Amino acid sequence: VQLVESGGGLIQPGGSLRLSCAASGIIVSSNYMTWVRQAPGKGLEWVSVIYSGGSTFYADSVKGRFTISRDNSKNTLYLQMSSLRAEDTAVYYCARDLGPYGMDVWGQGTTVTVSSASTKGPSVFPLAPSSKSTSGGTAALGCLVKDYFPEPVTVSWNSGALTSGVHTFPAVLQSSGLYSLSSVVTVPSSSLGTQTYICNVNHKPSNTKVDKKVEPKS
Amino acid sequence: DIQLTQSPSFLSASVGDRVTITCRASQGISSDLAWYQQKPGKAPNLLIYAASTLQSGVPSRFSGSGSGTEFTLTISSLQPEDFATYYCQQLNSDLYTFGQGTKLEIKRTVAAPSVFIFPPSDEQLKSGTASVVCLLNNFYPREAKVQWKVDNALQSGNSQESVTEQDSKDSTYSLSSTLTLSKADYEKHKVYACEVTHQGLSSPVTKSFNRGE
Amino acid sequence: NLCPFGEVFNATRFASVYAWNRKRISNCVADYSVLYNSASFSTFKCYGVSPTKLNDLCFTNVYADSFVIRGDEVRQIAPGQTGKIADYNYKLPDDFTGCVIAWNSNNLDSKVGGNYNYLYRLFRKSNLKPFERDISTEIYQAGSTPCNGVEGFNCYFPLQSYGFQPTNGVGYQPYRVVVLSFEATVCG
Repeated sequence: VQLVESGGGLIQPGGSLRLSCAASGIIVSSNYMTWVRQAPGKGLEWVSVIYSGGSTFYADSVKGRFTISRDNSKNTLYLQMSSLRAEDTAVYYCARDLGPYGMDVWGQGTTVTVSSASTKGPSVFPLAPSSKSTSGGTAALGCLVKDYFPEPVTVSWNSGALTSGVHTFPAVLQSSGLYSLSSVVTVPSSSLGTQTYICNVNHKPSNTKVDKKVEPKS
Repeated sequence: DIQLTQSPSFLSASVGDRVTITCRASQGISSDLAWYQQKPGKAPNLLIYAASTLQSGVPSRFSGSGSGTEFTLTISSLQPEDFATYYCQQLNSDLYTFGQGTKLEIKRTVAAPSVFIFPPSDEQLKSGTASVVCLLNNFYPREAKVQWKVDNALQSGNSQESVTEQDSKDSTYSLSSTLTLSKADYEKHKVYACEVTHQGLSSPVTKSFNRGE
Repeated sequence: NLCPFGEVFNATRFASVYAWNRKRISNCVADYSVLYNSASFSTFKCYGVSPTKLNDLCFTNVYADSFVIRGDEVRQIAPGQTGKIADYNYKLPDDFTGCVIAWNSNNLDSKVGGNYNYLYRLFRKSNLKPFERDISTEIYQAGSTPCNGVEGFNCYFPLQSYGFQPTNGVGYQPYRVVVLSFEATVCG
């Protein structure tokens, strides 16, 4: 008994997308079926339901744009998304509503990203260790992975040889719809003169791999 | 619509402790309240329906109680897998009202952050933009403010922060703030401070640099 | 004689919405102005004719349907509406030609700790025809497995119980409704 969700990716602002919820053990034709979305850190938002009789109710932020449908044959639940905007960029779930008994069966989610787009490789810049980043014989250095799209980016240090004291921060979305993140590492300041620190940056969507060495600037 | 306000947005505790999460209704939904638990990278899971009824499969350390406007979730003996986010939800609601959500964290003693700053690389200056990065390393709790100062002018636009998940080993937080300007703007000032206020720090710690060095 | 509205509107107990009570009214004179000049109704809307001008009118038969629902559900008692009440409990036709009358009954139908006598049909395979009345207690098969008169996962009792407590929000409190349908033995 599960709910498998699929059919979501990059869509332009204004286009349309259709999500699908393939049921198992549950008949979408005889339950209340639910769609909720969840933006990063902004929590659970209900979208719409289809009754076991055809009645479809919507959230006033999706009315006119989202349409629920149902295929008894393929036992699949669909959500048609239209006139999409950036505010719909979230993880979309299908659950089953049991009224006063809760929402017991949930799907896994499908990520839907809506953006002006232009898939783009990053520009890795070094965060140089200096006296402004040394204290107690431990220095801070890192890479700045700026102006890339879409996610994710994977960052390592010395091809996995250096893992202790590393912090790869979550990406942030800029005004220009492009992403930026940073990864740092804390090393003993004595080691600045002997060890070679190189950040390893991969961005599979654009097939970009960049190895950038970080040395203290004179 | 009723408004569900969920009391501790952020809550930190230790394994084996008893925690209580509160969900208040605006107008009185009797006992039609359900609790959910969302682990990082997973869908919500129903824990409690009808205010206090345990969903089949949920361990016994969870229990709900409430009727009317004030409800509470109680985890009897907090376990390592119980550290997640919890959502309360009105039942039989026309709009499916959820709550903001309560995040559960591992408790720790106060640890002041290690502040570092980073001037923009020459490569980035050739392109026309100038990013300035400030680092707050291994601190606790997550509460921490970062004010940028350009020639002691407090800056509010042009900034973006990003915290890490709590560490598996040290159970500490680290954030990174990126002040991004154009080369035409960055080259018209000298002092670039990063003033940080945190519980552990007695005085606000500032880490600066002049552009001419 | 006068039509027995007194035993319908001032009745001691009303029925559950899923088993709405119907009374046929015939062979009498009905003063409708004493009902609309009472001002003790939170909802009293007519689809088809004005109340002041239906006292000047006759009908072959007049039906009075009564039940108890949530305050938030007294919307659904109207032509062309959707929701758990209109879909699985009490449907009015698109071409409805009567009047819908409701009033708050929190003082009578809700008790501390909860009143659970009043029920509604939550699970149903398809929508009700207008003026259909379903009372079946067949266990509802929500999955691909036969339910077989025994409850459990995907096997649910179709009728759920209202929880009327006096502390509920207004829209969630019990409301008594009376639906007067007109279709010549009744006049004014």
